Amino acid sequence: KLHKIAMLKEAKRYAAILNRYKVLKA
Amino acid sequence: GITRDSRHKRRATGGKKNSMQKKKKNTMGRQPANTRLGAIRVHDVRCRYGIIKRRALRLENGNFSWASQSITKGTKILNVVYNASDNDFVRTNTLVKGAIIEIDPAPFRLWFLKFYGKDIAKFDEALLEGFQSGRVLACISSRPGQTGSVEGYILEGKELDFYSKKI
Amino acid sequence: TRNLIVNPLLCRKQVVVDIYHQTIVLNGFVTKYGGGKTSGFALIYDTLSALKKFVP
Amino acid sequence: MAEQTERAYQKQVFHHHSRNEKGEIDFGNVKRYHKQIGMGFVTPAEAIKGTYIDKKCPFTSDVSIRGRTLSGIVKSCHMKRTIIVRRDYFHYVSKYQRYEKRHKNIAVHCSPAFRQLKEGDHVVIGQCRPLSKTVRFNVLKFTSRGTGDKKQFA
Amino acid sequence: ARGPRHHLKRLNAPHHWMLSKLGGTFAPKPSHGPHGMKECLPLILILRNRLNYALNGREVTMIVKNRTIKIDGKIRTDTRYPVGFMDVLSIPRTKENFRLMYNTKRRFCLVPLTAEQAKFKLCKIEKRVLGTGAIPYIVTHDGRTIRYPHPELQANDTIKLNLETGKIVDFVKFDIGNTAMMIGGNGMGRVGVIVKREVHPGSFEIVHIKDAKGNTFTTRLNNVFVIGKGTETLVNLPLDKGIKKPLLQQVNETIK
RNA sequence: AAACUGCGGACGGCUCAUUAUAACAGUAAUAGUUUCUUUGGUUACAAGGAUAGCUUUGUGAAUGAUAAAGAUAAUACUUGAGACAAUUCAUUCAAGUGAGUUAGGAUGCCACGACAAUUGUAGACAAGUAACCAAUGAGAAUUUCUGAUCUAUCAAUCAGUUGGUAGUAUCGAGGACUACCAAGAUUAUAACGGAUAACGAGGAAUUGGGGUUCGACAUCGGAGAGGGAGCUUUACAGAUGGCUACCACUUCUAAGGAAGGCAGCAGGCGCGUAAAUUACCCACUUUCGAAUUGAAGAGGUAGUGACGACACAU
RNA sequence: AUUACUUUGAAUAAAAUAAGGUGUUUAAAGCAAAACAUUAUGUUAAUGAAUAUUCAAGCAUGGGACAAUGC
Repeated sequence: KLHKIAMLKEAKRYAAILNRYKVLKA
Repeated sequence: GITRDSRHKRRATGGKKNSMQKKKKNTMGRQPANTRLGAIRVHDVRCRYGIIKRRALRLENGNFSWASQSITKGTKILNVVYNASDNDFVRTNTLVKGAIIEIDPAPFRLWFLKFYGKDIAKFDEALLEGFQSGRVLACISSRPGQTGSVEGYILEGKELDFYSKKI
Repeated sequence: TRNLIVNPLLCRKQVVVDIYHQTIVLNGFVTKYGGGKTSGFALIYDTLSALKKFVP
Repeated sequence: MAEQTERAYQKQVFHHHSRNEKGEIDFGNVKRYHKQIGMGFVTPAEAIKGTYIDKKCPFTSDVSIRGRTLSGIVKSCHMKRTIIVRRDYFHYVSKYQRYEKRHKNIAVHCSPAFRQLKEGDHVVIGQCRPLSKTVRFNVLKFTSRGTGDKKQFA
Repeated sequence: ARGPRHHLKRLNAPHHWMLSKLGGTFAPKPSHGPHGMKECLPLILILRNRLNYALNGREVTMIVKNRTIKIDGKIRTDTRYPVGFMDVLSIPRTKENFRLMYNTKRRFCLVPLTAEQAKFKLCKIEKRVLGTGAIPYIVTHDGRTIRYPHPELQANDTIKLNLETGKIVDFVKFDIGNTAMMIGGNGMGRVGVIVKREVHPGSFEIVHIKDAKGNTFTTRLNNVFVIGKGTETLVNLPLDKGIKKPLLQQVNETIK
């Protein structure tokens, strides 16, 4: 579990919202 | 053992250098392995800090890259034809960096047939001769005595003329 | 007397005994020269379960 | 053509093919790589226009220029791509409260970008990685000086 | 010297520990971790000397191996754990929280904190690089590696950490109008407002800072640690409030 | 309990023989390398043999000596699903930094390949493990600049020597080594030699100022374990309270053979004008370890002590 | 335009030297103890001397008289 998306989805939670404030860039 | 310290040399003034300590593992060298051409023979060497170096004693195959066509293929090595450092490396077929070697362009020819629909057996003229003669010129770009493999590239226009005239 | 350190981590109270002349441990007692005043340091180990646990 | 005088083929550290007029990589030529070093040093025009090849030149290679920086006068220019720089300084002797003249010789690497560098010129050098047993510096700029009927160029 | 050294002689210990020169022949070498050997205070030093909860190294072990001391939000059982800067120190058995802050006497002093303000921490960014896969991360003076940060988080700034969750709460830009507490040389513990930042192309950046009482001094950019923005601090300064009394006052106030 | 496995004995302790730009001190660089520990992160309802302690039979005068057979475990050794990372090469798009075809992305290829087939019923929580980033790391290692005692009855020294190219080796730069090429490098501002009853520094004695002499020895750095040399294990050793060979010794012996290195703490012989107990304990400081507990001639206490320093009787 | 000179600093291990406080009964010492709060309370989150050095180099800064190389 921990491994199983309990962590891994974070690594897609974390990733995703990053590309948000990388795209403002204004 | 073989040492790489500068305490056994002479100063820039030519004066002899006296001794204060003994040999130490920090400046330790190892016996060179002259990678010849033949059946695959590699050894694992424990270096400092536990890392492992692949000592290739003998090799026959290698991965070579064609810059113009943006491909890399495995190929059997035929002969070593030019070594810019020592001529004795030519006779013994020693595999080192920058050694111009001769390989059979069989996989490259087959790739050309499947991709263009043509056979090679604009490109520089000497490259075609290597294709029809079955021996193309390539330069080794890896360090076989350290990485344990022969990685290289097929010679091309300006590099080919310089190295072909040397032979 | 003198100062108090409340030390629940070691389950202990410690004071500097100032003499103007099992839970108790006394250490480092010396008088002043010429008699009279005597000083020292005391060890309140309260419950008799720390004294054994927290005692060399 | 004139720089290929050795047994091996001389190439730059970073050699890349330029794009042709049609917008694709042209394998028939190689871009002349040239970088700019740091603290207020201009790249000589020879490092841009020139066709020489050197793997220790600070302008056309991956050798960096680190903190230490000195200056001096060229002493000898007999060795290939290397010169000897002499620094004259004063050493203070505390007991006599007087200075004494001293000198030290530094073997530095002179890239072929500086073609007009001769003996007696004033040279600014910078410190790089060890490039030889003794050569641990590199010439960054130079100024010509008076002549002594012996124009010994690099 | 065939390998790493494990002992630390007392005289070679960092000066601001103030270990008595006749107490013993050795000093507690701080185990590697977040903070450097000379920018840290070992946990044994804090308990035995600064707080007197233990009288020797034997009794420091009993306190720490009882699982009773929390560094940051985590609980550490290493007797020689390196506690350096404002990294919080919580003792829940005694219901008290301290913050390891500097002072004008180039010393580590424990600043008391409330429970609500012991749940946060300020970290100074040290570098920001692109990781593998174009994943940016920042490295703080504490030594934490933090995943995808705000793009404005540059090298020399300061960030506020939420200890219980590890998130980023507030960030302060390293500009020329913000408070800073020095951590390096002669300015150790001094607090002022940045007024000038001159750069030399080769060696170092030297920062001119004006003290709250009008005094001015200079330090290297390495020692600068931004505390807050616009003369307003995000943390509670020690008793001296980052003001160095110029000698005569300190001597006279000690006489009184 | 013993034993397999893991960690440690590369720290600490002693000595100053070697050493004349060597080492060391301040300084600066590593965009020319980098472990171990610790810290922050990231990436089948369970398989296979054999081995010790164990039992049995033994040899040798004997060592920390050793032979056979019969079993038996793994976080020891392997295979194996759980689904990337990191290396080399070739081409290419390129932003911080004083400065980088640089961190980074893309294409193709080779090798490598996972997050124990793991552990507490009790003090899900733990705990453990493999790689990769980063810190620890102003650490280690190389390197830059400046700085040493006497001597010219030591004036010329050097041939891997000085540089270049290509390669090799190394963790890595580098004549560190190899092949080819060129003739270079240092010197009256003292090179090359010779001496030292020479480890360097912080410092010590004496001094109105300037200075002179000393520094084996608290602490930092270097080197060594009777003399060289060569290696094993490992993250770190050219380790010597590790091994191999030669030289010089010492001890046991059943005469066949065998180990040992007090410049560790006590102590003994010799030497000299010249220098202390074959004591007790881990309670202080701290180090190591599977860890709150075990060890520590490190460390502490005690004994000898007109080397010296302070107060004080008649 | 550099260098030298000079003024301020930055940065720089302690021990030691100088020097600040402190009745080890004085003193050599130690960096602790208390002065008073008659002291748990509080001075108190108590002292750590600013502890200064420091030469020959290296880095930055204000001045350019006396000097060297300018070109």
